[PDB]
Amino acid sequence: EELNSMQRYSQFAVFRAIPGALGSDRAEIVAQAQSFFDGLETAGKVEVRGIYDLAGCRAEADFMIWWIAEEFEEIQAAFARFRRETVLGQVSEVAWLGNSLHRPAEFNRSHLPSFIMGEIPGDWITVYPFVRSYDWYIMDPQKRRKILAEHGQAARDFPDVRANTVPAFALGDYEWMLAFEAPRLDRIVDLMHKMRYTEARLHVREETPFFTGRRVSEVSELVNVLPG
Amino acid sequence: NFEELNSMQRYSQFAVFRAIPGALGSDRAEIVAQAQSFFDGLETAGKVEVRGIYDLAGCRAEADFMIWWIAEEFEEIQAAFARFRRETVLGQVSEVAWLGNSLHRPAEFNRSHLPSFIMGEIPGDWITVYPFVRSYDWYIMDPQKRRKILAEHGQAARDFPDVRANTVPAFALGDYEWMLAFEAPRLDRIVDLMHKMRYTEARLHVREETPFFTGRRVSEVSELVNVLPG
Amino acid sequence: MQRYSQFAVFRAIPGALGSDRAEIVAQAQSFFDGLETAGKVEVRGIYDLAGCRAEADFMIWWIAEEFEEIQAAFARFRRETVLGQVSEVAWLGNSLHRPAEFNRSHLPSFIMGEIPGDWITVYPFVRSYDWYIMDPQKRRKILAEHGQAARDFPDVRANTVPAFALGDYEWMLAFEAPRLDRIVDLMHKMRYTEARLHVREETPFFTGRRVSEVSELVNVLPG
Amino acid sequence: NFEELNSMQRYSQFAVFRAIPGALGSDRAEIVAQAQSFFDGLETAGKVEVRGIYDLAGCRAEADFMIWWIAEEFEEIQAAFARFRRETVLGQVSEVAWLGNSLHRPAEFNRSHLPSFIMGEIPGDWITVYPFVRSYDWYIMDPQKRRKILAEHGQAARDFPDVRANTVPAFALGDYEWMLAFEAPRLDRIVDLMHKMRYTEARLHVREETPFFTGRRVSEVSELVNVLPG
Amino acid sequence: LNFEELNSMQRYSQFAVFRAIPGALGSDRAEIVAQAQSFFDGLETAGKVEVRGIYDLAGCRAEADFMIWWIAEEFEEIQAAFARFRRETVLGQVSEVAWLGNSLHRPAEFNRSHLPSFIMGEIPGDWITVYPFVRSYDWYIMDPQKRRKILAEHGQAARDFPDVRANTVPAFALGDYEWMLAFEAPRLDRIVDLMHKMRYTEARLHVREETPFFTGRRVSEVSELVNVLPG
Repeated sequence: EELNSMQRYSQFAVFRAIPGALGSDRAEIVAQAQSFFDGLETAGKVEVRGIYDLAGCRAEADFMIWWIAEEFEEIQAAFARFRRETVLGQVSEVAWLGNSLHRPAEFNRSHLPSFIMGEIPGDWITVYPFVRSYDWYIMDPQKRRKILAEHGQAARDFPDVRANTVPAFALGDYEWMLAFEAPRLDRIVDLMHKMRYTEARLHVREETPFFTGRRVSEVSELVNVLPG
Repeated sequence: NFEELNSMQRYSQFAVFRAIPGALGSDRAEIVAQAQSFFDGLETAGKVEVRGIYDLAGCRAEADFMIWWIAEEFEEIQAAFARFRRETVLGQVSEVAWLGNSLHRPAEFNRSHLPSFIMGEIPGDWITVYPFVRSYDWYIMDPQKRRKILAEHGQAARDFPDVRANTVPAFALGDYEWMLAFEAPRLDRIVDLMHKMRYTEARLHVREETPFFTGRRVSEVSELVNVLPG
Repeated sequence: MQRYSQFAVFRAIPGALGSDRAEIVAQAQSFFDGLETAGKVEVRGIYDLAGCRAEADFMIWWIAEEFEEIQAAFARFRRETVLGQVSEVAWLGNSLHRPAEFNRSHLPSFIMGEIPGDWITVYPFVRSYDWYIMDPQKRRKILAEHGQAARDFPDVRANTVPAFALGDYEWMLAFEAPRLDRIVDLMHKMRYTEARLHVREETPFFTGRRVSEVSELVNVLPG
Repeated sequence: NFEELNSMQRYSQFAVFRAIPGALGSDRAEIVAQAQSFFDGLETAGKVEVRGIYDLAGCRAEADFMIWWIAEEFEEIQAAFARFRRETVLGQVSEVAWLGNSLHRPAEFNRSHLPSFIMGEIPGDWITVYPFVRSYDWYIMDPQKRRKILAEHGQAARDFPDVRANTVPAFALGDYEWMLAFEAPRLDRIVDLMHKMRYTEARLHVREETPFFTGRRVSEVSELVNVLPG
Repeated sequence: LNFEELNSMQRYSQFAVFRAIPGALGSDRAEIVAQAQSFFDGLETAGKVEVRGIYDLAGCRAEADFMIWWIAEEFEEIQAAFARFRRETVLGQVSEVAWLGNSLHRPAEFNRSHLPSFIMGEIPGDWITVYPFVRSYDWYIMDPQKRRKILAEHGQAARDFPDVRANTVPAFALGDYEWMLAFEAPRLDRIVDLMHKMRYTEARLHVREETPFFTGRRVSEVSELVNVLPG
């Protein structure tokens, strides 16, 4: 309805820790970061959907910020302020940025990202980019439509895993930004496994890197775990 | 004045830089003054024209800003590029992430298709830049068939006259066949154009189209330098 | 039985460890002894990867019922032990044990609680795009003939575990054996299978020798 | 028919270096003088022939200059390359980016096709260098069909006699099958030649052709050293 | 079947490629040389790791400078020697590991007279090129009669190069590759010409990966190599 119509950019900002930069005394670093995110939230323009602990997912990445705003300029500004004006940003390196812009789906305008639906973020997440085969969009539309319907049917064993599938064209190297949120990580793993049993898998060119981690309740929890 | 614009010799370079963490610091006043005077010197020398400086913040890891400049001779871009790196602290505290070089040529079939910069159009507020490589079979394809595919490609862009194209040969100036830049008043227009252009036969004749660089044109070297991470 | 398994591969930073390693070893052994105490994360092995590949030197194989327990242990190792502070993370191979598609007898060696092999080869795996939608009894048949191809190698123990969404891959594989040459020969014979026609990725490989305690590993490192 | 030039043994190396920012500094006159003495020492020993030194500034990220030198025995190039890195300050403040090695051989079909440097032609003011790898099926193709494709490929270059070709085997001297270098008075003629050569059937039998290195042949070391970042 | 003992022998083979660290060696290298020579003397004396060659790779490729080719009955013996070189000699401490190619000798699938130069005890070549190799996915499951034919044509294609000595050694599970390849010859131009001629074989339709290449010159003594490196 109005949710298909609305303008929202989404960014997954993945950061890596620099060994030795952070130190051991961190209470004031914690206090300053929560203040930063507190200030963002009151300002009403950038919505932080989650801060995630990616420890142990992959080499060269440690945490991720998922934030959302009507204007990309607002994400640019928050991204820069975080890096420039928080100790946490000063001591971390940008590892990967996953940018996207919400649009109505092609065939099923009732398919909406969970964050657009305003659903509570899930405790666990996996994020990755996606690139379709070269022939996918110029394919006969009703064949693409059937494949996507079969794709959809294969997912409804996972109503507890909420999908965010968002266009990413010209916001980086990719066609789509994908994010799956669930109460338990094993359901995200099983969903990806089951979704291999679909004809849509014949129309895939890229889907890495993956970022998977745990949504923290409090930035305290992330800071205290990073390498010093 | 189409035939004269088509025969013009103009090289175009997108110079993408990344800021070295820790190199800029808190005292950037002289860096900006020194960088502004470099770009002022470029204007008065009157041979390398800067179409824009762009803030790429938030686009990708490992790129922060980009210079788009144009010259009749590539050796003049070489001199300007080398001078920026060697004789300004901004160039000294930055590293080169990627260079996209190109030389304007007439289009193969439609000689009214010319780059926005060649037409002297005002540059757009937002830009996306990326290289391009066609399929191996694209150029030996029957020319009537390639002509028809390119005409359908163009028609697919009918709803986006506010997105101005710069499609420019890049052979032998790097690893690529074409340099592409799309300029628009708002970023969402570029995203929506790219998505719509997937719905074309031309898409079956592509090999490479990354890395992408997307950002915002700044009015002043001042505005860019003060965004950068220290 | 639910288990997450992680292969955490580290690279030694030459210059970072010195040859005052005695304190570093004792501190690292204390970390590991404490993990054993807590009873959540089981270390199957520490492995000397010296000479396998550039940019890797050692690997930890540990296992837990919940992934956040591994995140905590991995993070504590890098945060609270000098060995972790002076080492770089090279690569992480994560996986979650799931019952096999057709033959429910095929269980990973670590799930059976078998003794770990002296030698190990670990690598990630990605099947062809068409593998899972292939006709099912066709895939069953290929997988059975593939299993039959390892009959001469009962001393090599398999660990084939799903890795979907825990990184960039579909499966994590780990083969354990008393002699490295048995792993080499098993891999070679496994090439003679129809399954090889349905592969997209299988690197990087990490091959190495299981050590007795941390000291035996730390004393090898370039440091 | 060109027996002697086809028979001779010459190794050819393109050595591409990157400037290490911060290493070279502001004091360059003696670095220049020492580098010219190294190069004059090479001329006088008569084993290694320096065909050109090239300013690559602005071509690609992470490359800055290139030495093209030639010698009858590869160990002579190895020694000069090592001596440059070891015993000149310029070599000590530069980083090796890429090396393209080749060995001259007669052409498969047209024994009149010989590299520009083998024919003793004067080197061109502008150059593009890149490696090449053919399709897996190329060499086993029926020879008369490969010969026809290569004849048509040569015909496609006929309007560019000013762009001189160097197509040289590279098998086992690195990761590639051929080392290609095109030299010309004008960079724009190299771009146009590369564009035109896409219009051949040989393009259907290609696996790799990057990285590209493109730049301007200098007259003297001074012109290069003075543009590098300090 | 005149080679059954050599076919059954167990020998691992590693190509260890190093990169010099600019500014680390300095210009007085006499002590580093003597220390390195001592390290290699110790290996010869201990009798477990055979050094077949040390090679000057200057000018072959960016990011590599020299290579050690050594061989042992047990991989742990190479592991120890590799670690000790890095840990206990300044030359190993001032160099970076660029690349490692590991392999384990096995009888050939069809022609059991085809054995590596190093297994046959042949004098190592003055010039070498080393690279890893990965066949097409369909290579091993293909009908054996077909693979036999292709491999027989492949060996025949090398007929004019008896002076180029092959080492085609399984590398499965010792790294990212299927084979480790090394060709040794008295003249580098002979390796270039062999490699070019070997493109004219059906086997090339069954290739997936064959880089990086390391090509260089065998040095008589450690002194010769160290003196070449950047200070």
